Amino acid sequence: LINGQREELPYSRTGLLVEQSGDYIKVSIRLVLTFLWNGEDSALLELDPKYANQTCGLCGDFNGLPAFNEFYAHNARLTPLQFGNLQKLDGPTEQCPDPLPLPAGNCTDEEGICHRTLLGPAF
Amino acid sequence: CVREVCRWSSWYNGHRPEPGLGGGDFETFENLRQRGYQVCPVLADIECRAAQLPDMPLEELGQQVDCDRMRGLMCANSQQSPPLCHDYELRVLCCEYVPC
Ligand SMILES: *[C@@H]1O[C@H](CO)[C@@H](O)[C@H](O)[C@H]1NC(C)=O
Ligand SMILES: [Ca+2]
Ligand SMILES: [Ca+2]
Repeated sequence: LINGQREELPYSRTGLLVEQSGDYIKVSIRLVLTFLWNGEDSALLELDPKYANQTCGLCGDFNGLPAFNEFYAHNARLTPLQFGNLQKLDGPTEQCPDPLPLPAGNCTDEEGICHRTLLGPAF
Repeated sequence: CVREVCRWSSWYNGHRPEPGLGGGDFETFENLRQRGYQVCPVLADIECRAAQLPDMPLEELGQQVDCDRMRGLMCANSQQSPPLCHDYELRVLCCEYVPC
C-alpha cells in the first residue's frame, strides 16, 4: 500500500522504488534506506551513514559501539525482553501483552550441522 | 436432563513483575495455555487481585491494571508512578453441563 492505495510491483517515483525483485520485496528510498523483506520471516534495513547516532529502535543506535549503549536506559542495564518491549507501540484501540521469558533450552547442535556448515569452507 | 455445574478455579501467579520501564505483569490466557495452566475455553467471570496484598481490592490500589474475562490481566510499569507494578494474580470460573 502506497499512501493508502494498492500498487502493482514495481512502483517507481522520484527517489523511491519498490519491487518484487528476486525472492523478496525491496523498497529503496534513495539517500534514505534500503528495505528487503522476503515476505515471510526476514527483513533487512540498510541505512545511510548520515543517520549515525540519530536513530533508535530494535536496530539500535547506529553509533558504532555494540556492547555499551543499546541496553542501558537511565544508566540501568536491561535485557532483550526489556529492550524489545521499550520500543513498543500499540494500535489505537489495541493492548498487546508482553511475551513472557521462554524456559531453558535443549537440543543444541548435536549432529554438528550448524558447526559443519557455518564453520565450513563456504564461509 | 442436563444442568449446568459451575465452580471457581484456583489462583494463578505465573510471573513476577520486573523492575524498570518495560516491566510489569502480563498474565494472559495464551501464556496460561503455553505454561501448562489449565484454561477453560468458556467462562462467565474472572477475578484479579494483588498476590502480596490479598485484602485491599484493585480499585483501592489505584494503579493502572486492565483485567478482563476475554484476555486476562496486564499491569505495565511505565503507566504508574513510581513506574512499577505489584505482583498480581487471577482466577477464572469454569462451568460445564452434567446430566441430571
Ligand atoms: C553519539 O551520541 C551520544 C549520545 O548523547 C553522544 O554523547 C555522542 O557525542 C555522539 N557521538 C557521535 C560521534 O555522534
Ligand atoms: Ca550502540
Ligand atoms: Ca504474576
